[PDB]
Amino acid sequence: TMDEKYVNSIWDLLKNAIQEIQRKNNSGLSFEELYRNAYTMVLHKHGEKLYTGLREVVTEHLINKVREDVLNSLNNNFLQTLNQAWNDHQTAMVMIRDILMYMDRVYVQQNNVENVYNLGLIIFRDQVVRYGCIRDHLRQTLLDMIARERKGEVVDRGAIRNACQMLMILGLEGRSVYEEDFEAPFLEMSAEFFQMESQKFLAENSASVYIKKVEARINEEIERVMHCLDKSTEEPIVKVVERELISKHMKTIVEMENSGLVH
Amino acid sequence: GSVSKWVRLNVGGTYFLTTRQTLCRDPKSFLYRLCQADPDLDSDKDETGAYLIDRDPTYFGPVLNYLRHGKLVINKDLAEEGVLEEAEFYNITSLIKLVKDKIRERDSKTSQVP
Amino acid sequence: GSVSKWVRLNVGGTYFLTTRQTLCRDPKSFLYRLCQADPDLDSDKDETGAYLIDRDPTYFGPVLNYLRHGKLVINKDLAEEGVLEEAEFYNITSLIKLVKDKIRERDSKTSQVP
Amino acid sequence: GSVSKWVRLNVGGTYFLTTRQTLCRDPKSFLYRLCQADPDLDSDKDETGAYLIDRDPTYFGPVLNYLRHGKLVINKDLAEEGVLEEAEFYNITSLIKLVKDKIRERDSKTSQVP
Repeated sequence: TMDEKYVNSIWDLLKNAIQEIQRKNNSGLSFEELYRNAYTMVLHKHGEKLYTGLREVVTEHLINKVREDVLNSLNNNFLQTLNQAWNDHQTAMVMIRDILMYMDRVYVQQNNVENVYNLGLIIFRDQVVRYGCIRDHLRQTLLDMIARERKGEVVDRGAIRNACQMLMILGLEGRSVYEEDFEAPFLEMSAEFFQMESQKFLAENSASVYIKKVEARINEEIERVMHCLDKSTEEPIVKVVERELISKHMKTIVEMENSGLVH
Repeated sequence: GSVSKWVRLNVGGTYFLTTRQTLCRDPKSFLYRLCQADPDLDSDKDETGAYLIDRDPTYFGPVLNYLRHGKLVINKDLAEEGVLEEAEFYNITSLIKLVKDKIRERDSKTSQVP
Repeated sequence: GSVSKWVRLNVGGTYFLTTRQTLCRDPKSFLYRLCQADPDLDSDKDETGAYLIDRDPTYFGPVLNYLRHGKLVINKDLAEEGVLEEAEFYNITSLIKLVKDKIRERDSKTSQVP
Repeated sequence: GSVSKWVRLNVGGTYFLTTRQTLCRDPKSFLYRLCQADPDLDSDKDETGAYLIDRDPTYFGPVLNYLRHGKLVINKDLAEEGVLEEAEFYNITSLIKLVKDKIRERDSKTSQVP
């Protein structure tokens, strides 16, 4: 048996390439060269070495560069920045997937580690997205925009939606990452909003107008779910909507002042 | 359309001509990535426009024809063990499978006990 | 020039010059359609007018040779099945029968042990 | 360009195109010495800039294949002894380390009385 420093020489070029893609100047880099390089790495029984080196080389950029802008954008076009980061990160990681395809086949399926694109999004998930200050500031920022939208403010629904899609794909095959960070906080937040409004309009008009608003609100919120949130959120919000506006106020609606199902 | 449907693979110095849809039998294939107009291909090009590929030009025959008519064409002299490791590089997963059996198939008669 | 009785195919990169009557030996063959001067043809390499046919040149030999003298001439290094697939694409029925006999003879002998 | 990752070998009559990295697998290899940009070497066809290496092109395939994918692929016709000595020329100590075993394996299996 024997070992060579030669492994590093290709590794550096493979590493050197990955940075340049992330630098957004592909001119000069060639796919044909890189795939064979990656092929050589996995072929010489260095999959684990190649697999680790991947994890680092992407990770450093996200924490050293990507996170820094997101922190710098906390109070200047934040949503625009975080989306932009994940758009570019998507661009880079497909290349990473395309350059590592062989490793994506032999080592991944043999050793049961997560595949290249799973790692690409996961590190973007653990290290920038779900990072505390960004994570909470992200959640708060979106919730700030939605409520103001509920307050008649013209708002870039697409910006919110895009982030919602961003989170959805970040969850891999499950909704959880979307549920943990946005949905569950959203649903319960709306319950307080729904709860407050319900008693507000009960003191402003009778059953029929109260019903008219409730049905319109039911349609209104669902429409926002269609055009501003993920479409998978609909049923969750409806159960909350029904429980707060209707289920909590059943006996009242039957017996409104000089009105109600009795009248 | 500023684009063509026929590509020139300069594999191993040899010029193989083939049409885009021919290479897309396995989208997870190395070639399928070559088949696109992605932002990571322009470098690998010849003065003619042929894509410069750096693997064996002779064992490539079975690989490319399989992408044409989904069957292995092993010129009798070639060694089954040789295309396999050319198949592996191109990432034709299904093709990798049937050659391996062919390798196993050969031993049925060659590794036999009379 | 009024017309060229010589026509210059391109079969997977390798130019195969030939004459119409060679290509018109079988009424139902792929190559026969190329001979038509009707407007339905757009694979001319206009630098010379060579029609492009994206398939393996190596097995185009027996197809073109049979298309001139009606016997399955082979270079041994070429694959037995590969010529079956190759002609199958071009739709020379009489030939693909012959090869199917050639394979039958090849394996049948190969399939016997005293 | 000042450099090109593709090296063009004229190995005794048959051209071979391969990547610098593939030749540089182990620097002791005489092939590696060719790749360097140092001023010692000057033998190449002037028009095309391909290194003139005066050795059997046929047997070079197995040598280059090992330097491309780290295995011994030899077509059934090519003599194992031919690549062996061919390999000895390029000084890829690992390849020669392999060939003798297959050589020995080939002979031991054949002459083996039950």
